[PDB]
Amino acid sequence: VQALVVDNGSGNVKAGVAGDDAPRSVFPSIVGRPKNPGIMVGMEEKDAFVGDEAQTKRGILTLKYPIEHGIVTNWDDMEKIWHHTFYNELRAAPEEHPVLLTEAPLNPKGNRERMTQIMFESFNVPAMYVAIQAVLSLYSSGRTTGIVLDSGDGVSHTVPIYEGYALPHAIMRLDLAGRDLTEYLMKILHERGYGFSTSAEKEIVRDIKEKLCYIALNFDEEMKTSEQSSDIEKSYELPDGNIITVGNERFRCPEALFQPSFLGKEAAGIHTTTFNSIKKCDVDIRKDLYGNIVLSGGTTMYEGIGERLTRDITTLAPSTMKIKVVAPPERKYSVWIGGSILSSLSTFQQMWITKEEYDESGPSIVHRKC
Amino acid sequence: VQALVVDNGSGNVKAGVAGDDAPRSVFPSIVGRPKNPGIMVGMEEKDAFVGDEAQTKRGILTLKYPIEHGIVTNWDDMEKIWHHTFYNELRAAPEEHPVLLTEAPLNPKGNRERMTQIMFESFNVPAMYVAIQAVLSLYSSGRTTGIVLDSGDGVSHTVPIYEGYALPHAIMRLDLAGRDLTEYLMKILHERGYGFSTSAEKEIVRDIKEKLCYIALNFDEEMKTSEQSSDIEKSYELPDGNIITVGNERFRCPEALFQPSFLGKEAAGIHTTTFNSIKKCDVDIRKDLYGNIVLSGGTTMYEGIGERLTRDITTLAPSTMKIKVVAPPERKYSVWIGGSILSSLSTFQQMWITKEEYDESGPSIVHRKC
Amino acid sequence: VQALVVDNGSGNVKAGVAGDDAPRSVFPSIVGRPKNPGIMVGMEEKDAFVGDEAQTKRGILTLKYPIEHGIVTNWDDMEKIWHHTFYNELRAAPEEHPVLLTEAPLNPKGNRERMTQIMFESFNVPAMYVAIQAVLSLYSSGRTTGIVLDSGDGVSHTVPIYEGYALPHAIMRLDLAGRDLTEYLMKILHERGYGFSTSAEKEIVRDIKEKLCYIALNFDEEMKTSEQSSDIEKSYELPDGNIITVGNERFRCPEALFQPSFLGKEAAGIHTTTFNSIKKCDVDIRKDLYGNIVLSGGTTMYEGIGERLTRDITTLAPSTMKIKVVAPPERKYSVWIGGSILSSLSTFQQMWITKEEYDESGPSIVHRKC
Amino acid sequence: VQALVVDNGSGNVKAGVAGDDAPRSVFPSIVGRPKNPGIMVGMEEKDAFVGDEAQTKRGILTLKYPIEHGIVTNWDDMEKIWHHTFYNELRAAPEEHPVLLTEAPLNPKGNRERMTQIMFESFNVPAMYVAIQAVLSLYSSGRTTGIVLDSGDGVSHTVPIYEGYALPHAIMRLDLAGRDLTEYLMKILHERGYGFSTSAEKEIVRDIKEKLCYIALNFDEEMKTSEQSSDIEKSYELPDGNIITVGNERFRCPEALFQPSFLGKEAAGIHTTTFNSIKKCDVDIRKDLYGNIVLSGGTTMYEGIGERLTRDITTLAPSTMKIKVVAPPERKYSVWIGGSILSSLSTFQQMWITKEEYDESGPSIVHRKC
Amino acid sequence: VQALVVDNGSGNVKAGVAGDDAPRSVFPSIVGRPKNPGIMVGMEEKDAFVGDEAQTKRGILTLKYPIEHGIVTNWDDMEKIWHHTFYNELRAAPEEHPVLLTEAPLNPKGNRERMTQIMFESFNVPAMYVAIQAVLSLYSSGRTTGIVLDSGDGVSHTVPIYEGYALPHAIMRLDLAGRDLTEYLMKILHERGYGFSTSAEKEIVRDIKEKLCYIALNFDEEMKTSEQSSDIEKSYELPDGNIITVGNERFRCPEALFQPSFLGKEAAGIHTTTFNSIKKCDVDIRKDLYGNIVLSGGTTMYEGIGERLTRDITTLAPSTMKIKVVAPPERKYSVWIGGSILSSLSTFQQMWITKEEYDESGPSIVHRKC
Ligand SMILES: C/C1=C\[C@H](C)C[C@H](C)OC(=O)C[C@H](c2ccc(O)cc2)NC(=O)[C@@H](Cc2c(Br)[nH]c3ccccc23)N(C)C(=O)[C@H](C)NC(=O)[C@@H](C)C1
Ligand SMILES: Nc1ncnc2c1ncn2[C@@H]1O[C@H](COP(=O)(O)OP(=O)(O)O)[C@@H](O)[C@H]1O
Ligand SMILES: Nc1ncnc2c1ncn2[C@@H]1O[C@H](COP(=O)(O)OP(=O)(O)O)[C@@H](O)[C@H]1O
Ligand SMILES: Nc1ncnc2c1ncn2[C@@H]1O[C@H](COP(=O)(O)OP(=O)(O)O)[C@@H](O)[C@H]1O
Ligand SMILES: Nc1ncnc2c1ncn2[C@@H]1O[C@H](COP(=O)(O)OP(=O)(O)O)[C@@H](O)[C@H]1O
Ligand SMILES: Nc1ncnc2c1ncn2[C@@H]1O[C@H](COP(=O)(O)OP(=O)(O)O)[C@@H](O)[C@H]1O
Ligand SMILES: [Mg+2]
Ligand SMILES: [Mg+2]
Ligand SMILES: [Mg+2]
Ligand SMILES: [Mg+2]
Ligand SMILES: [Mg+2]
Repeated sequence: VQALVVDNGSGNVKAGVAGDDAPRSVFPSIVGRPKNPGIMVGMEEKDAFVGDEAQTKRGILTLKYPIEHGIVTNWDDMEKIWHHTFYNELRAAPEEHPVLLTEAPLNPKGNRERMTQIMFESFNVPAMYVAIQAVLSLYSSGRTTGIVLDSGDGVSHTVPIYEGYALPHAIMRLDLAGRDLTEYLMKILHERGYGFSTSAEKEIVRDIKEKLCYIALNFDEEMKTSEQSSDIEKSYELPDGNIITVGNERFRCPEALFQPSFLGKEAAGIHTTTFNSIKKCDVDIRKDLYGNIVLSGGTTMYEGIGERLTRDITTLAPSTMKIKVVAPPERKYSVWIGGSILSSLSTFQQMWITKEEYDESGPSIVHRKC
Repeated sequence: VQALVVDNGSGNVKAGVAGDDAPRSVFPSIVGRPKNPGIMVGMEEKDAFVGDEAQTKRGILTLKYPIEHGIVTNWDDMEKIWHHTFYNELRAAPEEHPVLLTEAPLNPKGNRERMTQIMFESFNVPAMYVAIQAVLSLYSSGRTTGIVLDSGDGVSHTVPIYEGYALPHAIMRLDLAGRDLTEYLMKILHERGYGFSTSAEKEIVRDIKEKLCYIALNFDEEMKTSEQSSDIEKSYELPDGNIITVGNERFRCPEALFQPSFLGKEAAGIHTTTFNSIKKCDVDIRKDLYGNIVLSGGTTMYEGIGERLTRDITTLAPSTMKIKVVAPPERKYSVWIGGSILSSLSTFQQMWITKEEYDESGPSIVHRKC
Repeated sequence: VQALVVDNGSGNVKAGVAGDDAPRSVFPSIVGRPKNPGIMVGMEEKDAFVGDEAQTKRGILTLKYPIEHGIVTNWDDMEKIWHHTFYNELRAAPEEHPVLLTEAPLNPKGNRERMTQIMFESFNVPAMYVAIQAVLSLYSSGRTTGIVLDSGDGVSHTVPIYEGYALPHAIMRLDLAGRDLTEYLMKILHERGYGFSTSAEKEIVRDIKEKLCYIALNFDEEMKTSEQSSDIEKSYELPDGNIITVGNERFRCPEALFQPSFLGKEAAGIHTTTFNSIKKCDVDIRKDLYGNIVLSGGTTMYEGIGERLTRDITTLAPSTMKIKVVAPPERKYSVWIGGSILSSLSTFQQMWITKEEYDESGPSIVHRKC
Repeated sequence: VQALVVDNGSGNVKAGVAGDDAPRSVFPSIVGRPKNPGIMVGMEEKDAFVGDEAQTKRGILTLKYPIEHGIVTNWDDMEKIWHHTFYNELRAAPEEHPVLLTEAPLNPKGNRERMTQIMFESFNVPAMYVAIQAVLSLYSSGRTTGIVLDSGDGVSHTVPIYEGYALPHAIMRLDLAGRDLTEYLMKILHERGYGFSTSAEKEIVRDIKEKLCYIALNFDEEMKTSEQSSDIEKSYELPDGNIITVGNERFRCPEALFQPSFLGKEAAGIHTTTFNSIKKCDVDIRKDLYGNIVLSGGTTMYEGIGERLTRDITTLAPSTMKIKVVAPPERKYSVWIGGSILSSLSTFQQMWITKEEYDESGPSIVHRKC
Repeated sequence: VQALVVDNGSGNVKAGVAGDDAPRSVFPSIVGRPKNPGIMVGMEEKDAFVGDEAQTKRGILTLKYPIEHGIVTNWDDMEKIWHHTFYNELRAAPEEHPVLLTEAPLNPKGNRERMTQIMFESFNVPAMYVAIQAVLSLYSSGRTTGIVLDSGDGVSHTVPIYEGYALPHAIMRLDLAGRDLTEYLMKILHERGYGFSTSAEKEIVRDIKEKLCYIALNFDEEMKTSEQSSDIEKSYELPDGNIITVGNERFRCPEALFQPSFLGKEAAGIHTTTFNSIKKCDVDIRKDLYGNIVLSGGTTMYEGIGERLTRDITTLAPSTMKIKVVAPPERKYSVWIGGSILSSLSTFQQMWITKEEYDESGPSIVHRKC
């Protein structure tokens, strides 16, 4: 009767037991291995730190994110992360509860198969189910129709849905996300004379990004508006104590989402992946889709994304239709909350993958029940 | 179960058995050889005096320190010194106890290899271990994080550490120490008309240094404040009975630490070796390092070093951070006490270099277990 | 019709007028200030020596490199250096010729802006242009496609190019260079009992590095091959006349390039910055890039770098492709020669920044024409 | 336009007006006071004889050298000596000319301050300047680089210089000089049955020293070579008319310079003060220093010092370097001649201490202009 | 097992066999030759009288002291004296016992060499050794540290020693002694109308000196205190029976020791030879030396020497130190007693010069074993 909800992002792990309004444990997904040798006798090594503990001391550690673009690169690392979750933070047993793992649309079969296989074989779990992040956000928004476009560090989905039915041919993933905007925010931040070559320093960047970055209404405008610089430059204060001052970098760093040309990729921006994901949907549901666009996931937390996205689509799609982007407060957790509502539904209880069914049917069954 | 702790300095040897709060035998490391021929029949020659005995009669002897800048120049002399330690003062056997020898960071391999080799082959010892002085002081300070900057007659280390892990690339040694401040205090003391050309006389100087020397808050200030001389000149009274009076020499002798330009070396002073040793450490631990700086070793006993060092770093490093130099009472022994705490730890017992392991693995193994 | 080519390195300044096959003046970039006071009456002070003159007498001087990691730390010093170039060595006037200054990729805007500003305002120059070092080396190699990875004392670039087009997102700079391998060669050389604390002595080291250092094929092999030491130890003879003998230090000093772990930085080595700089390039040009890798800059002069780099990439990248590192003879000047060929091209004459255009458009225009 | 050069030695005063190739007046610095009462009526008392006059009649007088180890013991005596110089021998006025006084390195401030003070206040002089003897010898040698090691009766300097710059930390003074070799030549001469208890007799000794003393190539050799005595014993003929014969005393008297052990002092000999004064100089200038060693001052006039010093250093310093000791003819005056060349230089005229500047700035200014 | 101790003074010969507390034979060293011809038939001529016998009849004899200032002037005479010792008074054989001869510091080699040579060749002795008088007195005083300043008729030594080690450079001999105070006491005694031109009469003087002479506390005082003469004039009664009365001569005769100016020599007095002999000793032992000064030898027997010497040194040396002159009772024999204690020591037996070693090694060996 208690469903255990773990949504594995890239660069966050949000885990809380079902029925709560906000997740218990929110900690970045990081596996630190101390680079230099330990000296002081009596210290507890704990060879590989994990999660928040390992982001409290980042000066000693070489951090490796195990998830890059929503696809596990290194399993040992992830497995260790989950272990940290269930034991050190959720404080729930593996064998007692069913758990809900979350996954990205169009994600290689390898992640499903090997993900569950690692859940049943190494951990022991009674039942399991892995749902597309996008759709889960839609439960949270509590409405039955709309595009759900989320962007987490790894991946950015656009999954349209019409009145409860999902469109498998419309789904569209772009790879511009939080970690490409940080790994970009360095290439730009060099311009000012600052420079960050190291992992720990990359996370310092990520903080800069979260605090000081906004998205311009019209970028061509603001690039001119910054010639005369008054309140645009905000002073960020490092863990060091040195005082940085970031210029244009504030609004040209997050803009990479709308123009990927900057990052160098040939993909289309967010506005043309939303709009395009619609244009693949039949001409009859476009009304509802244009109406219900729901932002989700962290990367869209930037101040003023709603306005820019709306105006931009409106420019793209015919003027007759009203475009409304619903940007709910506390959307950073939308995927998780959707995990709660979903896992708490009385009819949903039929769909869990069962310890038995896995045992007899092999790990490949995951593909059939998703 | 009794660990024997010998910390070999340059110009002191502090030896006491583990578990004591202060070392049993503290005597300068000196090998006197009487220069003139002995006459009185029945006198006991004991050709080469050692330690305190040889500093009670310094008029007959030509003293030779066997350690110059923490690196053994002449082995026979040192070997003789240790011999004096274990037999005439510690009163412990060599073969009964394990002994802990202490060494300077970035110290030529020769001193490790040949040091142990002389411990196992000529003396017979069951087990042995040689630890960096800096880190040992940090156990004594009982805190797990901070810069430990010591200066003994030979050498001055800055070894930062963060939460039990040591940073091998940060370590920084400067060669300004007690013996360069005495050998300088002569070049200055000549200015007053006094002059000391001889070894014995050099030690007289060292006494002058210990008693009458303080470190100015702001040197440029005091050089002016001494134009009108009231209480600055203190009268020191020699073994001779003649009465010296030392002028500015009091505060411009120990200042050489902060400005090496005076001694002539091109190295940076103490404040820029501390601050620089930090700047090589990652931007994430700087908080803790700036906070926990621990003075250690004799040469920092000068009255008022804390204030000057703090203000000086604070001037160097960004003003936002609080700098606190912990100058514990009885820091002259910090390295030794750290020898006690360390050697008394239950987990440490695994690390000793074993008579066997040396016998089979050759003397080179020292480098692997330090 | 005569273009004046000055490529500002860190620790060298290579200046020669266009059309020559090798640069006229090659002298280290050093600003000496004599530390002690001058005595002999009638001597010509010339307060701050510069370049080769100041490396003929390094015993009196405290040397300060004005360029650290390709980014001017202290302008007065550099300005003085150039002055020394144009007047005392190139023997060309500033106002007569256009000059070509060279710069490092991803280099803070400050160096461009202030560099030209100092060229037009203090010196007077008719026209000016500042090109990325990497690309300039590629003209010299006379081929239109390849990675150009150079390492000068300050910086090491990897700038890929495909058939005349440059990839701005692929560029990758690492900070391991000649001066980190010298400043490291001390930390290691201490191990043998030698030690160099002073600037002048650092340059002595740099000589040791240039003459006696080679790069191992497989390092793990040679670390074993040195247990039995025959021809590995080479005897270097100081300006003093004392005879040093360097051990392993020969091949473990330059290896820091391939493993930065030694220096302590968390960056990837040279092989993974080359290989990684490729992996950011589209899958279609990889053929040409893997084929045409061009070593450049001084730091790669080490005997046997070609073999190690090739085998190492080959291990990294799929075996099907042939990797060929072109290591042209006289690659130390590749950047300069590229300065000659480039500045001598008939179409290039359109791109110079003009005295006028600077006067009206402010110093910021540099960013637009590079 | 005529500079007056007085170099105050211990046991000589060499005074001549600038521009001459050799000094006008050379007379020993001695203040005789007739011990017994005068009888013959009409004799001119002139209570205290001075200089050569007082060494023509030494039987009546008790001689007191006012300079002992280059530091004025008794001022009245010296003041009287100078007076004798300017009036009775130089025949120049005090008030007409600027005068150049000479002083020993590391000499107590008292001698500078009180020396000038006695020059401006009691004598009246327009301008004055006091230069280190060592450096002045170096002008005379006309070369810009080398160790200048002089030994006058009082003091023996080693002052290295590199290409016009002086090294203040290298300077090294030893106290073995002409007067310790005479006061020693008595302790040895007693061995033969001769003995000299009185001042006048001490000067007789000094003559013996000057005429009959040479320095052995290898002392241990000659101590054996004197067992069979042929030409080693030379017969000296006193003012008395009695005929002395001096044995080994010839070469073991001046050897005290190379071994101070004989005199009893703990200082190092001349060879280790030269060689050591080098070893304190940076490793870059050692070439030039080893090359240019310049003997100077009287005490080095001994026949065959060049050979012994050279071979001895060569034994000390690495064999690769050529050691050359330049022992110019007429080196007894080197300090003076250097006084001439220096005082005659057109740029030097700026440095004189001025009657005015002294009047306003107090006598302490001497320390600032030296 | 019986050591024969002969201490040859100038004007005494103190000979007694080892182990006695006071010497057996004490007789003046005099060789009388009767001047006039003998007449009475049957008288025993014994051409040259010696010692006490020759001082019982001094009217017939012309006395010649063979020792003048501790250096044998005439050998035949001395040889005869010893002969008188061993046969007529010690009553010991030459060949049976080893003998200890005593000598003055800084004494011409001639006296050592020829002294032993006369002991082994003419007399036959099994073993021999010749020790410095000063040091021997120090055994007698039974303390291991102090200045030993003795004055016998010939010579006055100051030989400092520190804790068993002797300082060869400190030794200092002055020639003011008993025989210069007698030969002076005549020049003064003439003043009163008495006069002694002849040898025998000189010895009468010496008696006057011994009995009636004291040393003033402050001489300038007493020269005034004698204007009113009460108890100062003491009446001495000659062998003649005539009654002398000596005036000031009492205290101005022995004062010549403290002021040699009177005798005419240029040497310093006793107080400045003690104090100066200290000042040549290192600044570290001065404490002990100032403390332990030991008077010795006859000439210091004068009533009240202790007080004057102490106050006088105290005036010379810094007031902080306590000066104590130990003037042991029966110090006239101190040198001899020291001969007993020394010769009776069990370890001393190794040092004797052996009949053999002399036979093979020639007489020169004496110099090596002293
Ligand atoms: C406390 C001491 C001494 C005294 C009791 C202290 C008092 C205070 O000195 C004086 O006032 C005397 C005078 C002096 C002369 C002039 C003057 O304006 C001030 C002082 N100074 C001298 O004669 C120098 C001579 C000297 C020799 Br050689 N080479 C040297 C090298 C450099 C400097 C000087 C010298 N001098 C006394 C010595 O070195 C002796 C060997 N010093 C000592 O070992 C100890 C006992 C130190
Ligand atoms: N308050 C914020 N403002 C701006 N960006 C943010 C903020 N919080 C997080 N981010 C960005 O979003 C990322 C977190 O996304 P997340 O919700 O974890 O996606 P996922 O759950 O799919 O990993 C962070 O790494 C950061 O780049
Ligand atoms: N009380 C004091 N005041 C000032 N300086 C001191 C004092 N005690 C010792 N020193 C200086 O410190 C030195 C002792 O340093 P030490 O603790 O022995 O270092 P190490 O143990 O590394 O040799 C002495 O030689 C002296 O120069
Ligand atoms: N012959 C050589 N062998 C090995 N290393 C060399 C050699 N010559 C130069 N170097 C290294 O390369 C550096 C010179 O690089 P340089 O070509 O000046 O780069 P930049 O022009 O970017 O400064 C030197 O400082 C030295 O460290
Ligand atoms: N011809 C000579 N041979 C040997 N020694 C000499 C000779 N002439 C002088 N001396 C020694 O050198 C001393 C003179 O040194 P001097 O040049 O006066 O030095 P300073 O000028 O510093 O006093 C003399 O006292 C004597 O001891
Ligand atoms: N009682 C005395 N009072 C004063 N002076 C004395 C006394 N006895 C001896 N002397 C002096 O001391 C001398 C004896 O000295 P002595 O002890 O023989 O010295 P040494 O043994 O070296 O010859 C005598 O010649 C005399 O001048
Ligand atoms: Mg997400
Ligand atoms: Mg220490
Ligand atoms: Mg370059
Ligand atoms: Mg001289
Ligand atoms: Mg005697």
